[PDB]
Amino acid sequence: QFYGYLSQQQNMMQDYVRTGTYQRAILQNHTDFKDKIVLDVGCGSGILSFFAAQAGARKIYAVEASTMAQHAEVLVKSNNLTDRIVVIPGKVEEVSLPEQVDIIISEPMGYMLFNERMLESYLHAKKYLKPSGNMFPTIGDVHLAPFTDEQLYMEQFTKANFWYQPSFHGVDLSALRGAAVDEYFRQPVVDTFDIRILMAKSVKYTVNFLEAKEGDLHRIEIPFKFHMLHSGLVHGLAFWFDVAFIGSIMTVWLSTAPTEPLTHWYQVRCLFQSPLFAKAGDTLSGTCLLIANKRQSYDISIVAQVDQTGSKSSNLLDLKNPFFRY
Amino acid sequence: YFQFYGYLSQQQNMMQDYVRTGTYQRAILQNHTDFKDKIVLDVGCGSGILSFFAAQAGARKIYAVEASTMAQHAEVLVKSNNLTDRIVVIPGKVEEVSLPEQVDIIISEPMGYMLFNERMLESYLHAKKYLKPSGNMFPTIGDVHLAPFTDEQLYMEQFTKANFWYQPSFHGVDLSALRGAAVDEYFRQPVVDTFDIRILMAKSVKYTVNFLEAKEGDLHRIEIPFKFHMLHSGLVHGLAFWFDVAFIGSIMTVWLSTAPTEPLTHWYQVRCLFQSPLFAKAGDTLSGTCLLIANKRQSYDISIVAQVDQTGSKSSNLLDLKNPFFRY
Ligand SMILES: CCc1ccncc1CNCCCCSC[C@H]1O[C@@H](n2ccc3c(N)ncnc32)[C@H](O)[C@@H]1O
Ligand SMILES: CCc1ccncc1CNCCCCSC[C@H]1O[C@@H](n2ccc3c(N)ncnc32)[C@H](O)[C@@H]1O
Repeated sequence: QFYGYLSQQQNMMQDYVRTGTYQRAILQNHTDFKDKIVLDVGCGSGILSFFAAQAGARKIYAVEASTMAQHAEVLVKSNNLTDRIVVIPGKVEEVSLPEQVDIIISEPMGYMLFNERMLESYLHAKKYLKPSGNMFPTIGDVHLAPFTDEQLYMEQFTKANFWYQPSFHGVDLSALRGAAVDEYFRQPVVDTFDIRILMAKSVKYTVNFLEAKEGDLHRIEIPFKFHMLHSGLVHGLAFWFDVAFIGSIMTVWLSTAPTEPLTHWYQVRCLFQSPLFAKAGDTLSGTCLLIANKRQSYDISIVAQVDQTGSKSSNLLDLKNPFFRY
Repeated sequence: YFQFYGYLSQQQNMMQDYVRTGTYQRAILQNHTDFKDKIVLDVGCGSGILSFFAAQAGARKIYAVEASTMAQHAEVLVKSNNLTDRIVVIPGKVEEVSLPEQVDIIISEPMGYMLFNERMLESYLHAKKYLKPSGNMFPTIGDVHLAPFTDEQLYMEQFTKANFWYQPSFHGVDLSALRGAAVDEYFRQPVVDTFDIRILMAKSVKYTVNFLEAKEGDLHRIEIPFKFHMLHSGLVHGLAFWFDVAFIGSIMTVWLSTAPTEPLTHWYQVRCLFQSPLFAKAGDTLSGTCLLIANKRQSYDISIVAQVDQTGSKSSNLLDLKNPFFRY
């Protein structure tokens, strides 16, 4: 229902970097839309389907599982486009298209790209794509980089140490302190930061939406080896994402990087249980394993070590309970 | 819900409300004779804090019932506080568990926004199947207060939002057909924040639920009639709601107030705007009905009808306590 509120649709429609970038990607690639058949997966209010119609699309199937499909239908009648935009209420996995499409368009990106698991519906929809058909967005780049943030690490313990007291109104809470720390460290942090907390150049993990299958997103293994630019304590990994619309005329990027004006995706940070001392020139190696979970999110398993010392840390986070710290 | 209250962070958030936790402890300890050597039921005990207060008051036995995974953390604190002989955590819904015996007193903190939100009072009232005749409830009564308010800033903040949907060319697209649906959605949102008491245009009307007498089914449909003698002239933008609970013990009555004349709590106050404000004069009477109907989303469909009796000026709103506006 969350996406079923006009207020929620307004917040994303009003977001210029999101909505304006999609319009630019589509209108500046008019040859990928001029007289084509289009699928808009999770169209919400239908704004992306209108942009395709502005670019000259012959037919646009606009699929929406929420009751927003009803409001999208009103906008298409109201905009005199019932001949070119057909709104199909229901799940993209369960509806019927009358024909194969030239191009699929969607805004399925969650926090850290993968959160909400909508990329699975986007990829599922390629059963409707013509061989040599296009995907907008075409690729997603997930960037991860080690960060130092003593204050963000220490505040976990400030919060958890609420339980480390022998007489909260006469009650010894101290037996729960360990569980409270564990629960706080299992929360990915959604907020932004100064790029100078980054201790190494990002590693990039690329999903090619033309090639990737639905099941590819159930388990995402991101090996990393960071060459440390700075000496300090590594508190965790920072995550962001770019997507590219690779059209016939040009590639348009939507970036959520900390070097770009802040978006409503912010960036995501996952703390280590224990920070790792690295000197500039050291290598920090390990694996980030994203495992799709039953709460339309991911279990995040990180293991990392400073190769030169053998110092090792890990964390297990659930992207379903993020801490909005902004 | 059985997830949300399942987080230690959420338990810490609530325990850290000192007015909430301190008033509960004061109600129980200053009424220790209502607990001493008695059998207690704590409905939805979370971390177990009210069961500990009952144990401090000298309760012989306390059944602490909890549906969420928080039940396991409560059992850890009962062992670490050496009260295994006094507090018995019973995992599950108070509707579906068996207790070995009837209780002298039920305790709970089941109050949501506007008292009724989250519909936990139904489980609190259900629990009375376990209450001995001449058993007590803590809290014993809930007083819902409503008063008409004026707030032009608040009214316009919300029209500033809906008028997004009046645009006939948003990136070339005509949104105006949805203007009506947007206004209704935005004005369905109860506003959760505090305010200065000088925005109130009349003395509050009080609606009293007696938890000793009420039946679970009584909370499916709640009809609150009101008649305000207006003390100021101006635009009524809606009704402000708050609530007190009273712990009516054998030694004293202790009140927990979320009144705007009182220290702020995590309950704040709740305002239900009218789509069109009502002009009234000092001395006019503003009457009508707040009707609360229980929905499948563990909440209420709220209908408010209000009229200035002297003019026939009448206003409506439907409100969706499922989609509050947290303005604070
Ligand atoms: C906070 C991240 C963020 C930050 C900034 N700006 C935006 C965002 C959110 N980006 C989109 C994430 C993806 C969320 S779902 C997008 C749309 O798809 C619909 N749906 C859901 C399932 C489904 C299905 N199987 N078949 C068809 N439709 C389906 C939803 O009802 C919704 O309208
Ligand atoms: C901070 C004050 C505040 C301010 C603003 N708004 C809300 C609040 C919270 N006030 C309590 C509302 C009541 C929330 S539920 C309270 C506890 O009861 C548990 N449960 C739920 C159903 C149930 C059942 N059938 N049988 C036993 N247990 C049950 C929950 O798992 C939870 O631990």
